[PDB]
Amino acid sequence: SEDVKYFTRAEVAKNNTKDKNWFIIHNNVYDVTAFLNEHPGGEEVLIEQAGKDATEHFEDVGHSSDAREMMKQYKVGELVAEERSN
Ligand code: HEM
Ligand SMILES: [Mg+2]
Ligand SMILES: [Mg+2]
Repeated sequence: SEDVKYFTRAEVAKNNTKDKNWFIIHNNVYDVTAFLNEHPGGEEVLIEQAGKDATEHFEDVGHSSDAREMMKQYKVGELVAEERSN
């Protein structure tokens, strides 16, 4: 009864512009198209990562507990395991 959708990195890479702004962080896939102007760190750092694995950039910032919880509402799925960063 889990209802997780699994994506490949090629599928994520198709969603690579500000109007379909997806990225991967720690093997979770997020669609932040509706978050761009709500992000305290601005929209450009997020548009720069559209279609990519943004894990290292996200971690370099050291986001807070509240930012980590806020992210969950933008999760749309997870990477297929064979492409995961382990
Ligand atoms: C593309 C990956 C991301 C990058 C590069 C990024 C970058 C940044 C930057 C530069 C700041 C300003 C704070 C600082 O520089 O000290 C920031 C703050 C913040 N970001 Fe992001 N961010 C990313 C993804 C997200 C996501 C998905 C969320 C959640 C919905 C989020 C939520 C926040 C919040 C709430 C803050 C305020 C500080 C904190 O709570 O940690 N960010 N971000
Ligand atoms: Mg910059
Ligand atoms: Mg780009």
